[PDB]
Amino acid sequence: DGTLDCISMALTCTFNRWGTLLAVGCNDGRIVIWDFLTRGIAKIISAHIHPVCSLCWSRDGHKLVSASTDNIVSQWDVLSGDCDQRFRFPSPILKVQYHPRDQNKVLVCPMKSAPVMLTLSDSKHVVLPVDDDSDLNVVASFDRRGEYIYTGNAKGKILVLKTDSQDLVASFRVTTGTSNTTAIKSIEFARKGSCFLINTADRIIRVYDGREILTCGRDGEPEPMQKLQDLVNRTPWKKCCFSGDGEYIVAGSARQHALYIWEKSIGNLVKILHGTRGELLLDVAWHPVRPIIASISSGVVSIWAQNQVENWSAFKELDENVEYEERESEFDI
Amino acid sequence: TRKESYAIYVYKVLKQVHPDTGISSKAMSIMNSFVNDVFERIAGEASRLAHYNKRSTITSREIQTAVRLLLPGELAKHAVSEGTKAVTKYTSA
Amino acid sequence: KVLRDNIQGITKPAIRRLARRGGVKRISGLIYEETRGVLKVFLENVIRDAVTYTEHAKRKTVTAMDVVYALKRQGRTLYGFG
Amino acid sequence: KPHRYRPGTVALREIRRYQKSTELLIRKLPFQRLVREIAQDFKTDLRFQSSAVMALQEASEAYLVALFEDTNLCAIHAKRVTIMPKDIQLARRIRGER
DNA sequence: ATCGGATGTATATATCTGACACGTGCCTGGAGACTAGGGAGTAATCCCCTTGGCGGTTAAAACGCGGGGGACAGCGCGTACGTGCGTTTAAGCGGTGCTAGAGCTGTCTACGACCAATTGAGCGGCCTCGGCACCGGGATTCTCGA
DNA sequence: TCGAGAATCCCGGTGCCGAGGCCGCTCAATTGGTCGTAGACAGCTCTAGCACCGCTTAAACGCACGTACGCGCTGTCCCCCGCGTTTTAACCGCCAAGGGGATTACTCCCTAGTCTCCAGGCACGTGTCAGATATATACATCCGAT
Repeated sequence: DGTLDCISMALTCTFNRWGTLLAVGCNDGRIVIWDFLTRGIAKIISAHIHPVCSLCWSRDGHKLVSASTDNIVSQWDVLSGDCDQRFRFPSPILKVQYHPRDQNKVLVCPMKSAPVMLTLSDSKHVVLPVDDDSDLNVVASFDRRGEYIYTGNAKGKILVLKTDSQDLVASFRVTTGTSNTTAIKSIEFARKGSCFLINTADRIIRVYDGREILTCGRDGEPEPMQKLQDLVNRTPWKKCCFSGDGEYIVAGSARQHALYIWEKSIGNLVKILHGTRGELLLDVAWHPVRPIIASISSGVVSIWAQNQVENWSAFKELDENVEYEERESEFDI
Repeated sequence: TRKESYAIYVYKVLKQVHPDTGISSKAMSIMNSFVNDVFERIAGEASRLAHYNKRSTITSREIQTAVRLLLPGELAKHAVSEGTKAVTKYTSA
Repeated sequence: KVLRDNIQGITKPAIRRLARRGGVKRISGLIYEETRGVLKVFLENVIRDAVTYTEHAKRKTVTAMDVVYALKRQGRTLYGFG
Repeated sequence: KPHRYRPGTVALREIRRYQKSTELLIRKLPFQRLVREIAQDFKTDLRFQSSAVMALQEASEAYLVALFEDTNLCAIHAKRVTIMPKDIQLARRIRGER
C-alpha cells in the first residue's frame, strides 16, 4: 500500500510525538529519520556499527534513544545527530523506553537481567524488582503518563510498580486458561486513555484497563477487557500496537506476513492486510494521529493508509435511490 | 468392608476347564461384572413374566422359560438341560 | 480455575489414530472438529447423568459406578469397574 | 535418492498395528481437562476417580472407533476412500443420534 | 416459457350410524384411624483419593510439504422400472355354527417365610515369584523402482 | 519384474508386580421347625376363535413400453498421505493438604400392617351426533404443443 525505496535494512521504526517523522534503524547501525509529508529522509545518523533494535522519540521530539546490538545505548539530538550520552551493559538490551513525562529518565529492558531505569542528567540507575527472581526475561513499560511500570515475566507474572518508588502497587499472573503460565512477549499501552494490551506466548493478545488492575490490587484475578487471536490459523504475533485513538488494535503475523486489525470495545476484527508472501515481517507501528500503519519486513518499509469516501466522490452524492417526497402544492402554481 | 464376588468360583471352574491357565484380575472383574449383568437380566425378566402371570413365586419353570427367552439356540438348549440336570440332582436328596 | 477449549486439545493425530484403529484409510479435514463436536455431545450426556447419580449420591467427587449406571441406562454398558 | 512410500501404505500399516494394539490412543491429561471443563458446565468444583475418567476415555474412544468404523463402511457404500462429514452425520442418523 | 386439456384432488351436501358420551346400582379400594420398628437421618471420626503443583522427556502434536490418487463432474447408453391398461383373483362381509380353551370360582396343601441356632465357606490381608512386559538384536518379509 | 530398503517377527535375557496361594476371622449360609398362604388343581362356564361357506369386488399379475436413472469411463483438482522438522505438554514421578467418603452410633418419623366403612370407579345400559361415506363440483397441477 506504498513503500519507500530510499531506506534500506529497515529493522525498527518509531513515530515522533505527532506522527510527522519516522526514525528507522538499519543493519549498518544507522538511523534514517524519514519524513511523511515531504515523503523523504530528513536525517541520517551514524549511530552504531551494530544494527539498532530499539528506538524511541522524546516528548519534545528533540531526543532519540537508540540501542545497538552491541549492548550500546545512546541518546541523540534529532537536529544534530550527536551521541548525547552512551552506556553499555551486560545481558544485551532488549528494549529502551523514554519516560513519557520525564525525558531525563529512560527504562531499559535487557536480555537476561532485570529492567533498569536510568536518568540522563545523572548517570544513575535503579534496578526494578523481579517477583520470581528467576525469570531472566521480563518485558517492562511505562504507562501512558509514566506513573507506573508494568513488568511481565516469561512465567506470566505481571507486576505493576510505581515509577518513583518501584513499590509493588499491583500484581497478578496471567493464565493459559487451564492452569499454566505463558511467556509475556510484550506490554503495550494506549497513548490515549488507560487501555493496554499484552502479547503473550499463547498467541493470544489480552487487553486490560490499568485502573482495573490498580483496583484489583496485588495477587488478584483481573479479567481482560478483551481476548484477541487468530482462531483460524493460531498465528503468533511478532509485534502489535494500538491505534492512535486507542480503539483499533493491530497484530503482525510474521508467520504469514499479514496484519490483523480488531476493535477495542467490541473486539471484532476490522480487517486484514496481506504483504508479500516472501517477506518476513519484523516491525509494526501505527501513525499516532492518522489511519497510517508502518511495517518493516525483510528490511523494507511499507505504508498502509485509509482514506474516506471522497478524493473523487465529492451534485450531492448519494448511495441508494431516493423516492421523491411529493408535496401538497407539488402540482399547484 | 466385606465385599462379595465370585472370582474364586471363576478360578474353580477355570481349573475345571483349563487347569494350566492364569487370568488378569482385570479380566476376573470383567467376568464378574458379566455374571452380575446376566443375573440381573434373568431375574428382571423372570419377575416381569411372573407379573404377567400375576405370580408371586419365581420357580425353575420361570427360570427355564426366561433363559429360553434370553439365550439363543443351542446356548439356551444346553443351559436348560444343565439347569434341569442340576435341579434334578439337588432334588434327588 | 475456569476451564475452556480443551475440545481442541484433542489432536488431529489422535483422531486419525482412532480412525486407523477403526480401519480407515483416507480422511478429510472437515471431520475432526465435527468429530470433536459429536464427542462433546456424546459425553455431554453421560457426565451430567453421571453427576446426576452423584447428585443423588450427595457427594462432591464423581465415581466410576456413576458412568457405569449411565452407560447402562444409556444402553452402552461397560465391564471392569465393579 | 530419497524414498517415500506410496500414500496410505504407511497409514495402512498404522491401521494394522492399531488393530494389533489395544491401549488408548488419546493423551490422558488433555482428555481429563476436557472432562472437567464439561463438568463445570453442570456443576463446578467436582472431583473424579482416575478409574472413573479412565472409564470415560475408554468408553468414549470405543464409541468413537465404532463411529469411524461404520462411517468407513458407509464411505465404502459411498465408493470413496476419503471420508465426508455427511457420512458421519447420516451414520448418527441411522444410529438414531439425530 | 404458456396455454389447453386431463386428471386428480379439496368441498358441500345428506344421512347413518355406531361408537360414544352419559347416567346407575353396586362393589372395595381408598380413605381414616391406630401401632410398631427401624430405615433413615445426624454426627463425630478416620482415610485417604483427589486435587493441586513441579520438573524433565519425548513421543507426540503442529506444521509444512509435495503429489499421486480419487472425488467429482461430466457424458454415453441401456436396461430396468414406472404406468396405464389390460387381464384374473383371492380379499373382505357376513353370517353360520362348535367348542377348546380361556377364563372364572372353590378347595386344600405343600411351600417358602421366617426365625433361631450354628459355622465354615469365603473374604480381606500378606507374602511371592514367573508369566509377562520391555529391550536389544538378529533375521524375514512387503514395496517400490528395474 | 529382482534387489534395497524398511517395518516387522522372533529369540534370549531382566526384572516385577499382579496372580495366586494361604491365614485369620466372621456372617452369612445351613438346619430345623411352624405357619399362613400361592397356587395346583378340579371343575364349571361361554366366547372368541376357528373353520364353512357364498357373494362382490377391489385388488393383484402381467404386458408393453417409454425412459431415465444406474452405471460405467475420463480427465481434473485438489488434497490428504507420508515424511521431515520443530515445539510441548502428557506423562511420570513425587510430594502434600483436606475434604469428602465412608463408618458407626444413636434416635425417632415415618411407613407397614390392621381394621372400618363407604364412595368413587366400574360394568352396564342408552340415547345420539362426529364423522364415515358417497356424490357432484370446483380448484390445482402435470404434460405436451407452441
